[PDB]
Amino acid sequence: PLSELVERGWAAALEPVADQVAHMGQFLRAEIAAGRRYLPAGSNVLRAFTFPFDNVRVLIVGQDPYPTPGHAVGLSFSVAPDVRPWPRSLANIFDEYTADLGYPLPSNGDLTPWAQRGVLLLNRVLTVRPSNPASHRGKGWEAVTECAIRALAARAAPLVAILWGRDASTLKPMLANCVAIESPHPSPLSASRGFFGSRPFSRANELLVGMGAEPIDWRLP
Ligand SMILES: O=C1CC(=O)NC(=O)N1
Repeated sequence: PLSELVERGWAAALEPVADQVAHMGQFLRAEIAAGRRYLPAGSNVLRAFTFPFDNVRVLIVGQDPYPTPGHAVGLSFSVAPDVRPWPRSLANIFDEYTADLGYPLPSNGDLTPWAQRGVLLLNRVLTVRPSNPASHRGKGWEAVTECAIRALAARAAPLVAILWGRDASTLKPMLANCVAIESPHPSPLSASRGFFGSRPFSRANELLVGMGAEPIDWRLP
C-alpha cells in the first residue's frame, strides 16, 4: 500500500485517501484493459510524493501531465534530460528563471534538482491519455492532490505556493498560517501577459527567509 509507493511522511499525509489511491491503480489497469494508454509511466505517477513531505518548502501546482509521449515524468513541467526541444511551458519557465535569477539557460529540462531541494512539482491530475490534453480530469485524482495540498498547509513548517494552473479560487481556500501564496496567478503560457517578470523564484526565497526558512538554491546544471 501507500507505505510501499511513497515516502513515509507522504504515506501518513495521504492516509485519508489511501483507498482513492488504490482506486486510481484500478482505473489505470482498466484503461490498459480498455485499450487506452496513459502518461506518465506507472512508476512515475506518484513521483512528486517520493521526496520528503516534511522537507517541502515550495509548492508549484500544475494542472495535467504533458500529453505528448515521452514528456511527462511525474514532476509538473519537468522533462527527461534527453528531451529536446523543451515544451513551450518549460521554455517560458526557463526564460523567467534566467531573467529573475540571472543564471544561464539550463543544460536540459530535468527539474529533479528542484524536487531534491524541497520544491513539490504537483499536477492536480497525475495521469493523462497520450495526445488528449486534460483527458483524466474528474477520474479521481483531484481528491488525492487536494488531500496532499491540505496536508502540506496543515504542517507547522513554512510553505510558499506558486499557482501555475489558473485554478486559484479552488486552490487558495485549501491553502489559507506559515503559508504565503504568490499572487497574481499567471501561468507559463500567459507569457508576456503577466508570467515574464512575475519573479516567482526570488519572491519565493524572500518569503521563505521572511518566515525564518532557508531559501531554495534554484540553480540547475
Ligand atoms: O499544468 C501543467 C502544464 C504543463 O505543460 N505541464 C505540466 O506538467 N503541468
